Amino acid sequence: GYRKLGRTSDQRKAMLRDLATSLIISERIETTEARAKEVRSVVEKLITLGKKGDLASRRNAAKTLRNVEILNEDETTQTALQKLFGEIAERYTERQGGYTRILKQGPRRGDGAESVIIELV
Amino acid sequence: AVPKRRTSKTRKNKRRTHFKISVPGMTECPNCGEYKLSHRVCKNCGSYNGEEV
Amino acid sequence: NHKLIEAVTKSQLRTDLPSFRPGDTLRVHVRIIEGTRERIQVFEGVVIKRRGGGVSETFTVRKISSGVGVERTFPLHTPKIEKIEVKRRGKVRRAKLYYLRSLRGKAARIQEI
Amino acid sequence: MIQQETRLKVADNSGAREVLTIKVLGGSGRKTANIGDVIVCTVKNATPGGVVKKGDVVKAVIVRTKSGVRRNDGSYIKFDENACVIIRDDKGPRGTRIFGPVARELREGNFMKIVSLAPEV
Amino acid sequence: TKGILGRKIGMTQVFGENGELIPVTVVEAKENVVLQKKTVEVDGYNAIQVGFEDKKAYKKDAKSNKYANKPAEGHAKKADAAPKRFIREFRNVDVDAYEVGQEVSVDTFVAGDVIDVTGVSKGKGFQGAIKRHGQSRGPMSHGHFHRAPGSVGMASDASRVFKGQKMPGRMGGNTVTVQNLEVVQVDTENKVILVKGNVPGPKKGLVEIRTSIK
RNA sequence: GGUUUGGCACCUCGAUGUCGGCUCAUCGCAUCCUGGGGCUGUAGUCGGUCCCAAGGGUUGGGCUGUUCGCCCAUUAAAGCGGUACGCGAGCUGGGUUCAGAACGUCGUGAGACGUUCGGUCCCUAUCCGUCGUGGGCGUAGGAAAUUUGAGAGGAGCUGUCCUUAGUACGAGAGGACCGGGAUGGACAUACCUCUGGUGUACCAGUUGUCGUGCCAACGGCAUAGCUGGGUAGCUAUGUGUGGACGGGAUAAGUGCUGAAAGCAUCUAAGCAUGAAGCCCCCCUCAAGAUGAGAUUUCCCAACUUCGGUUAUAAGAUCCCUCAAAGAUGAUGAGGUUAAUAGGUUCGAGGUGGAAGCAUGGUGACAUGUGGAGCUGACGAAUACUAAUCGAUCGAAGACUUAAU
Repeated sequence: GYRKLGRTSDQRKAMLRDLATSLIISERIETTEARAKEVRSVVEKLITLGKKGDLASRRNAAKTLRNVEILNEDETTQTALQKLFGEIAERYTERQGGYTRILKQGPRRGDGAESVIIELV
Repeated sequence: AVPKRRTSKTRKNKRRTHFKISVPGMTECPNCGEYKLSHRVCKNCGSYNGEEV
Repeated sequence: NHKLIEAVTKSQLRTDLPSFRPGDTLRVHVRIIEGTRERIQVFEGVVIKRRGGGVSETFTVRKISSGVGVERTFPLHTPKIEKIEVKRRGKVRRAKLYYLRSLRGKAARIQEI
Repeated sequence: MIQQETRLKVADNSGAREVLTIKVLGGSGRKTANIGDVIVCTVKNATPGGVVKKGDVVKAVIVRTKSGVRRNDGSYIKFDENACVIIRDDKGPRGTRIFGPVARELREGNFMKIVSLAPEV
Repeated sequence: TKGILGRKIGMTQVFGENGELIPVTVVEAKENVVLQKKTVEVDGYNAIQVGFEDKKAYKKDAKSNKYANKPAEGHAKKADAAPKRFIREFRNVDVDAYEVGQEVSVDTFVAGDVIDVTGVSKGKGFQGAIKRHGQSRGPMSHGHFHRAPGSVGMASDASRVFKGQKMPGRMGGNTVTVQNLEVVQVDTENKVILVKGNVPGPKKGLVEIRTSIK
């Protein structure tokens, strides 16, 4: 219980795992305000497992990320666990906290939702 | 439960004194030179100017 | 804790006591006032509950007295406990043992180490 | 916490067994009692060969309980069985022996015979 | 005879010397200054006025209530103190206090065992006819009257609701006092009173610890 | 007197739809308890009657649809009545009064008046009323705090035990008044340190079956899959507090002096005393109290003939980061002169020995590296991330008369 979202305590656990593993890939996503005042509390507890680089932590981070596959390493595969411990966990090895930021776009049309852009700093 | 009387035109217009919308709270985006809603980015060319976004 | 509650409650935090964990069979000496003297009465049993919380931590020790089981909970820093000494050490896989409040006589045994 | 129609063992050889509760003696509107108060029991089960027969309004004192009492030092006590002792018209127990550890609270100068018969107190 | 102001910290327990066990409340009392002295010479009653937990001085772009503004700084200039945040006022005292700002000592309640603690309340906000007034509720198996108030009035010989019925609304926040609490242990170098028993407020609250009247 | 059974047929048949108990009240005095007296065929404990007295209190069950009622265990006491025989746009539908069926009985007959088994209880609150909580303007300049209390709410109950005293009074048995102390019952309010409850982004064991290519490790789904513990918060059965003692005027009554009425006489003139009741004392709201109070403190000019303006000052606010506050608005802690949230590094609490490797064994599993690892809400620390740049509202102090 950090903050509920209208999801039924079972969907909210598997919704943040759909925003985290699509933020280490695209490096920025466009979403609503309250879906991105909580995913800054997940992906900053997950680059911390990137700065360790253990065997326990390569397993203990895999239970909050999906298994997707990335193609353009000039035609070389890169699983989203391997994009961390890698080009993500080496960009921030001397910044102690504060990996994300939230940029408010505007209210979206026809729903009135305060859209924001989260992006890795 | 139903109304007992037909509510008049004096009592109707009084009840929507407080039924209105408020001004947006705009600023002047100092690089492009437009209006934008404050603490938000510009929809045109425009920086955040504490962040240059 | 708050570092102002903690700085006032360090004279009332009496430390001369041994260390233990649940699954151990202690031997308490209390100091009752019931009588012409002010006598010291023992109590012997196995420990169930915690030893943490701060200056308010309490343990819990039970025994099978004469058919009917009894329990006693003591504040750990009382002036009424004379001393505490240990009989035997167990292996219980738990932190609080409430399952001995229904087991009879040879199912309420705990092995040694 | 005893009530208005709970059952209790009897812990002596007064010719009785499980007795009910009728009413809790004290003030008016009183709804609970604990160790060392009088009640009005009625015998719902009896040992054949006793001096109290089944269906007979007798008093008692609550001697043990599963709730317990809190003392002056903050020490608690918890038995694992409810029990009482049938008491005569003046304060002294009807039976002869008492088959259990009575509570340490029980006497005040008043029940100076029930604590003089227990195996331990 | 007078009192101090205090910010609630928490609750733990001490032991008595005889073997007892006192649950107690930690109430700290930092810098308290007598800010004026209202007398019957000028218009009114007889009283003094204390302050508590001073603020910062002044700033040009003073944005919020951290810094002291211009009207509440000249008031704390005649009594040559720092600008205090929580200002309250105590009657039925002596004139032992100077009108100029001297500090009110925490060492004046060393055995005074008549204490009224005047907090606010915790302010629950959870409304409702049962939980506010402690009313009963109907049967949750046979009938229907699960949690509700009942008759709000008698019938058509009255044909009104009497002023002062019991209906839902915002519960909690009303100032209450508790009477005849005692003091366990005063302190220096922490400025902490240990007042026996609970006090009416949330943590980081504000209490007013004055000597009882009964 | 207007509660019972009635008498009259005035209001409602284009609806006034009927008994008891739950929920929540509120009023009367013709008083059941407690407070103060007067007689007594009142020795003392208990009682009986009658007068002043409405401040609070007035139990838990069996049998009946029950109204009455009868009984059982208590208790200081288990008061009688009005409010549409209080309350069904708050609940119940057992009952009374629907269609089915059966008995007894009456009827030649269809059917009928005492019992019996079953039998749909509808509605989104416009106005007055009530409980909360915000805008506007007013209090002769504009603002930040602190308060007097006109009036109005809240509270009000009382048991038992020891001592004065086995004294007073009594043939005995029995056994006090007025006082002085301790300790509980029910009710009200506050709080989470203690015993306990919940704790659905916390920790651990375990069944089924798909997935991560496989062994090892883990994710999904089965009420949260089930089971054992559980921090903050929110709570009671838990822990603290309360009704204290006074003061002024009175009722029934007991009085002192005293005439009408040479005496007598509580009264008509004058004076004392007297109750849980009345007005204050204690706790809370309160200057819209248009009779709109009071004390400290802050800001005070450039204009124009526009006789009065336009703006800024002191001060608040939209906007964003939030809670000790919360339906929303409000209150409160903050906005780079920055510790208000998030991360981070340290702990406290919670679980109870992580994975990998090393050793033991045929394997299940066990020991050691290690009070280990993981850890949502509570305590500290450091500007790394977001509270940016900015905007809108807001004074110039009227007149008359006695003082200076």
